[PDB]
Amino acid sequence: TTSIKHAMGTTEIKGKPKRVVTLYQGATDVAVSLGVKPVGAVESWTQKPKFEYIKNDLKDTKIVGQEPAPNLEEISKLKPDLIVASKVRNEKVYDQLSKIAPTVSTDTVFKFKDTTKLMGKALGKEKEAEDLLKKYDDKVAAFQKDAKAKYKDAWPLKASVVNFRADHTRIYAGGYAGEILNDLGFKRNKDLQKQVDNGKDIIQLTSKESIPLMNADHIFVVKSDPNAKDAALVKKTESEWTSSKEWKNLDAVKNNQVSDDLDEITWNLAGGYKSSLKLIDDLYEKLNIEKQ
Ligand SMILES: N[C@@H](CNC(=O)C[C@@](O)(CC(=O)NCCNC(=O)CCC(=O)C(=O)O)C(=O)O)C(=O)O
Ligand SMILES: [Fe+3]
Repeated sequence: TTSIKHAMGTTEIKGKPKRVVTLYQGATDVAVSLGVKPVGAVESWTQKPKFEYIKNDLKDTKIVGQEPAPNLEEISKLKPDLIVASKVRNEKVYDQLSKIAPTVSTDTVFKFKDTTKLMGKALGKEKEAEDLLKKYDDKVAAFQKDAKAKYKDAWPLKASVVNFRADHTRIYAGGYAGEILNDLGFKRNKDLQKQVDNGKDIIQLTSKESIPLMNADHIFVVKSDPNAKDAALVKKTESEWTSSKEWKNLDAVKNNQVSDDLDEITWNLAGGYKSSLKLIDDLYEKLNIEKQ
């Protein structure tokens, strides 16, 4: 018996759970990373039903529905002994989830270190979770060293992560990639940092007049809108926004310091442990930083 304090209250787990259902992408990733193949998982946001990078670790994992509204009947049918939920997706059905199986919840879906710690405790894989996080911390420390070596007096760089969607544009100031960049020592322009300090993670922008909020020494562009009915609309948004005088006046744009066509799965959708290491690898490549 283990008692866990989490985002939605306290949960008693009897035993070492062996049948876990993961209700957000990162939880699925973390379960696999901890050596526990979920019996059930929400479908992937793209490459449905299972992201290519992980699907061979999810063979026989049953799909329990879409992350915004998983199918409680399908979860029930799996006879899970642990459900991993989030307040952001599942707050309103948390009691219903708890009637099926002990359910633990993080606040959101993208804080993969919190997911890893919580799931480590819930699964009796605390030592495994610690080793995963040590590996990430090591990679972060090495990146900071290599970045300082390349950029010298210009380190730290300011970064922004700009996401073109079908009908608006976002800045992932925090969120999955924004928090990782923060770990890596990248900073934000003062106005963007003020948004973060005010508790904003993901900023939705509706006007090209807001483009200056994106200003940075380097800009990472992600084309992603999983639930758009028309994939072409993301490209239309990118075309319109990147064609504006505002975009052309950004520091990174002027200096040819924009990384375009980044993999949305690595940069946002997967949400998990494995992608964190991959994102850091991407940065060595896109920034031409010697792993020295
Ligand atoms: N967007 C759509 C489709 N999903 C995505 O594209 C991925 C993601 O949901 C991942 C994420 O990390 N969301 C942040 C969760 N925390 C919140 O505060 C709610 C924000 C939220 O999910 C939203 O406002 O869209 C994303 O939006 O990046 C949705 O959600 O069905
Ligand atoms: Fe979303």
